[PDB]
Amino acid sequence: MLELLKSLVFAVIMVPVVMAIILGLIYGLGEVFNIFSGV
Amino acid sequence: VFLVMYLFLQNFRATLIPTIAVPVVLLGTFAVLAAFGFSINTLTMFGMVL
Repeated sequence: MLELLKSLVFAVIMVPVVMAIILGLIYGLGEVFNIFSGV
Repeated sequence: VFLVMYLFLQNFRATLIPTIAVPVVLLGTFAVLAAFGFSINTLTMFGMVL
């Protein structure tokens, strides 16, 4: 009960940020593939 | 897993459907292990976590 609120608050923060790096790699690989294939 | 399903389906009455399937599968796997004589050990719990 004591650390339960902190555990929940911590659980709320990974999901958006991890999703964010996921979009980060999709964006980066998309752009790098575009520039590589442009030549 | 429950939190990410709720956030990415935006309906608690809809996200309750898959969440209650987790205990069913876990307990059924426990029963299957019991039927085969296997014992609850760290490896089996790692398999369930995966």
